[PDB]
Amino acid sequence: IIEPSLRQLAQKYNCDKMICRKCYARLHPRAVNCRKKKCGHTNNLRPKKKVK
Amino acid sequence: MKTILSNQTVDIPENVDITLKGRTVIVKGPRGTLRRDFNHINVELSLLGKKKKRLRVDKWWGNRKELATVRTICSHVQNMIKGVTLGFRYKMRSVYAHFPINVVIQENGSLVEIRNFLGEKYIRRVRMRPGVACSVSQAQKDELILEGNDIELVSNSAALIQQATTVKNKDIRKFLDGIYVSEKGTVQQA
Amino acid sequence: EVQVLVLDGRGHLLGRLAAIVAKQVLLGRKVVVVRCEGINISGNFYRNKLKYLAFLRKRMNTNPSRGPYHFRAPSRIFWRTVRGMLPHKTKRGQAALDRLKVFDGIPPPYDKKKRMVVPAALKVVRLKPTRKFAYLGRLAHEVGWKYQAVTATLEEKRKEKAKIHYRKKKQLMRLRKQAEKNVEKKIDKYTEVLKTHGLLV
Amino acid sequence: SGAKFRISLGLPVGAVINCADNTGAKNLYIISVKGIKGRLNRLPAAGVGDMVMATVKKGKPELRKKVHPAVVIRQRKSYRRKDGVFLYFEDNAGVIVNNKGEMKGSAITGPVAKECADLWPRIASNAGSIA
Amino acid sequence: VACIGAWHPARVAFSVARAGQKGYHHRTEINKKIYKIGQGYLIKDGKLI
RNA sequence: CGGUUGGCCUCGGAUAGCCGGUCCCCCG
RNA sequence: GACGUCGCUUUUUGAUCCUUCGAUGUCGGCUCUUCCUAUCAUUGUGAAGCAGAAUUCACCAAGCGUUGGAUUGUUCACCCACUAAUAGGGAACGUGAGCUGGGUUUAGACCGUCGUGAGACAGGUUAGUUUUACCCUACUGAUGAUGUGUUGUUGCCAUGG
RNA sequence: UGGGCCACUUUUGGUAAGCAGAACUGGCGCUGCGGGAUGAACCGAACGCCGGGUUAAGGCGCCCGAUGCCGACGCUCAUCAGACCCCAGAAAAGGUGUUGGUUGAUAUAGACAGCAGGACGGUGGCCAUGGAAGUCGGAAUCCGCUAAGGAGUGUGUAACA
Ligand SMILES: COC(=O)c1c(OC)cc2cc3c(c(O)c2c1C)C(=O)[C@]1(OC)C(=O)C=C(OC)[C@@H](O)[C@]1(O)C3=O
Ligand SMILES: [Mg+2]
Ligand SMILES: [Mg+2]
Ligand SMILES: [Mg+2]
Ligand SMILES: [Mg+2]
Ligand SMILES: [Mg+2]
Ligand SMILES: [Mg+2]
Ligand SMILES: [Mg+2]
Ligand SMILES: [Mg+2]
Ligand SMILES: [Mg+2]
Ligand SMILES: [Mg+2]
Ligand SMILES: [Mg+2]
Ligand SMILES: [Mg+2]
Ligand SMILES: [Mg+2]
Ligand SMILES: [Mg+2]
Ligand SMILES: [Mg+2]
Ligand SMILES: [Mg+2]
Ligand SMILES: [Mg+2]
Ligand SMILES: [Mg+2]
Ligand SMILES: [Mg+2]
Ligand SMILES: [Mg+2]
Ligand SMILES: [Mg+2]
Ligand SMILES: [Mg+2]
Ligand SMILES: [Mg+2]
Ligand SMILES: [Mg+2]
Ligand SMILES: [Mg+2]
Ligand SMILES: [Mg+2]
Ligand SMILES: [Mg+2]
Ligand SMILES: [Mg+2]
Ligand SMILES: [Mg+2]
Ligand SMILES: [Mg+2]
Ligand SMILES: [Mg+2]
Ligand SMILES: [Mg+2]
Ligand SMILES: [Mg+2]
Ligand SMILES: [Zn+2]
Repeated sequence: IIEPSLRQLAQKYNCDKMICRKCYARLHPRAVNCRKKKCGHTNNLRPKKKVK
Repeated sequence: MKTILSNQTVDIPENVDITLKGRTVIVKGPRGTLRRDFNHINVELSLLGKKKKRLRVDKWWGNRKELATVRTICSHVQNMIKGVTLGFRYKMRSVYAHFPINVVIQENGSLVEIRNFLGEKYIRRVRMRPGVACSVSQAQKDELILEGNDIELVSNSAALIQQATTVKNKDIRKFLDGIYVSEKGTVQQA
Repeated sequence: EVQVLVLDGRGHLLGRLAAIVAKQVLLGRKVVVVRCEGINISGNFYRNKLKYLAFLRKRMNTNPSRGPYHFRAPSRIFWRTVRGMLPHKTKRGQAALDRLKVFDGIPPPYDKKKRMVVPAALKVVRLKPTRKFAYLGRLAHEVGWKYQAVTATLEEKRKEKAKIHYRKKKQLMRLRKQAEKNVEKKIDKYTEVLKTHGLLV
Repeated sequence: SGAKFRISLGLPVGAVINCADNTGAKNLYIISVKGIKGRLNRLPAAGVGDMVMATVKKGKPELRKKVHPAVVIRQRKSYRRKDGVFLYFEDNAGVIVNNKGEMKGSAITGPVAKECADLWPRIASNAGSIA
Repeated sequence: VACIGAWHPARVAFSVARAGQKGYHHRTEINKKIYKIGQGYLIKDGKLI
């Protein structure tokens, strides 16, 4: 019964992201390279899966 | 490759008065005053006008990594100017599925206490940064209004509160409860 | 030169100051280095802290009481760097190591003296200004030095007393300028002698 | 509510105590104690109120060659009881239970320690006396 | 103690068990609750304890 | 047992900035 | 992660024969300390085909813990059971002037196979002396030494844990 | 004396080896000295006992003789930097970290990025009704009555969404 506007707010902060395939870092949805020095700033990313 | 000169300029309105004590900016508009020390960056700052009041920042033989700092300094000064003219307000909404999040504002808008986050008995208390005032909105139901002059202090307080209400050992694609920044506006809107 | 050479450690780079001090103290020249908590190290604070913690890890695992002694005060850290640059297993190097003396802050045989500066070890001269550096006092305090607050308050006291003495000296200099303007008519004969030979622009 | 205080154990693994209910067992041979993380060379041991894994050495044949959970109800070893008094029993005795504490039998012969009677309400119901 | 260290740190370490002095040791124990503070043997009259 | 062959009795510091001196406000 | 391909490690077994045959005590267990991390658990996290519960994959991380038994000389193994978990290794394949001596591996003896035989067997079996520290160091404790004239009391904390 | 060993290049067996075996020259053995921190063999140079001068290889912050030159031009920041023959430690693969370069492309008939309007249609022709009067594994593909528009790469779909 959670309002869709607040639901898309919480999804903007928790669900709409990219994950780095090499390290698993949570990156902003327009990312091309990962920010972490651990993975060497790789461009091997995937979106974050959705419960939908 | 070192560019000979990289520079850009900030316009200053009439009601603000700024002073430069070296690499130290004091901004003096109507909603108070602000002050920022930029002595970790090698630039030169200059006031130009006598009735138009431009502010130039100059870089003078920098490479790329230090040519970024020119636009960064100018954006910081523009945020200071906006903070003393209009002042920053962050509206953040509380989002819950089952347990209503009860927020109480202790002394003079400087402390926030979240009680029933996810039905837990632990009461989390976040101290606001000095010069940031939090309040409960009257226009909408479950919404904090936190205002100030420093964008860094206001946004860091909002992020503090937001990372305070965080969900652990659960699905954060479900369990979407928290308090999230809905919009970053100003006061007086002009 | 038979007097003691008193250096101010604030603003200096550790190993460069240590190399200068080591060659001086081998050549003779009793050297005091005060304010070793103000010594800088190039490279960022974290990697300097990690270098010190790796040094702390180095330990004789049969008898750590016999093992390498990790001194924590910034004065003793500087002293151990100069020790590393000296030939300290010989009588000559031991005599030089005794000829050197180091302090945190400025103790009061030396707070009322003129401190010198080594520009070949200064941070503003030897580092690019867009580079990270660390503070020996902060590094020492986070690897286990106990006395950075008491040193700070004593240095604040010393700075207040130095401000008072400096204001006295400025009033004396103003009086001396006033006295020249008063009796210039009887030293005009002597003033032109000095101007002729390059003193007194 | 309330958790049991520590008592003196004195009933190690290889112990043979006597079965104190009407199940048809006579002996209980302890092989384990429920809740022992243990230590090098230290034998796991039990006291009154402890659930143990036990075999029955003599008794009924449909009980004999198995492992059952059991609860120790009487120990010959003296234990302080925190009102000062040290208490001990004449024998060592335990009853066969299931995993959730229900007795396999229906009636307990002899006294049952209070340190297990408050822990196991189904055991204390079948007891005759709480010593 | 049947074995004091391996072959090759080539020394007995400071952390193996050895014989020597037991007791007469300086210790500092904390959280000792005071139950009662006495009053001594005062004399008002034929006295009272 | 030997060395030694005038002294410096002191601001804090900044380094894309400093130092000195005066006319009008404030500090018992 | 198939077809391919690049590595690391020296806890496997080889390959080699540099050191040692005027001798470095040769398996395993027991005992005891320390180290490593290629993390089983626990702390803090990120991911999921993560609803919860359970689990799986990663990261910082070796602080702390990682057990009681049956059988076998066993290392390995397998099972019973408890557990937060029952992780993996190194230190002259740690550790015999620390033990033990079950195995192996002298001399006694039996069996099987082989040999005409004396005898052999990396096949089975049984019985078979485990010596010395008082030296130096290390370590554990115990007196003391070195300057402050002597001596005492009360104290500080460098450094090590 | 008839045990040799090592190095450039050539070379046999071997996954390889400080492995085994050859050819050629030099060395070490039989050889000290300067340098390579340390080292039989590397680099320089071979030695009676000394003074002066100068060098080789190698160096010149300090240990430690010598840059205490107002040395030149750049590159590089590492929360495992890097640092000199033999030589004493790393690869495939990556990086929107920064620096240089090669080639191609677009742009005042106004680029790129952002503020935005019509930004769509019979024809879904065909395909397929378990799928299209938008967005579908298949072969497909036209004209739109258009300042420019599909048999869409956009609106998670049988859907007029
Ligand atoms: C293989 O396990 C051994 O290492 C070992 C051993 O392990 C305890 C004990 C001994 C004992 C002995 C011998 C050993 O060789 C021996 C060996 C090799 C002998 O040779 C001996 O002289 C000493 C001798 O010459 C005459 C006899 O038999 C002819 C022996 O009994 C003897 O007397 C003796 O005592
Ligand atoms: Mg901006
Ligand atoms: Mg879960
Ligand atoms: Mg045992
Ligand atoms: Mg060999
Ligand atoms: Mg050979
Ligand atoms: Mg031998
Ligand atoms: Mg020998
Ligand atoms: Mg021997
Ligand atoms: Mg030996
Ligand atoms: Mg790790
Ligand atoms: Mg510990
Ligand atoms: Mg061994
Ligand atoms: Mg031994
Ligand atoms: Mg022995
Ligand atoms: Mg035997
Ligand atoms: Mg023999
Ligand atoms: Mg015999
Ligand atoms: Mg025999
Ligand atoms: Mg025969
Ligand atoms: Mg035998
Ligand atoms: Mg016998
Ligand atoms: Mg004796
Ligand atoms: Mg300490
Ligand atoms: Mg020969
Ligand atoms: Mg060869
Ligand atoms: Mg020879
Ligand atoms: Mg010759
Ligand atoms: Mg030679
Ligand atoms: Mg040499
Ligand atoms: Mg070398
Ligand atoms: Mg000569
Ligand atoms: Mg050198
Ligand atoms: Mg020199
Ligand atoms: Zn990554």
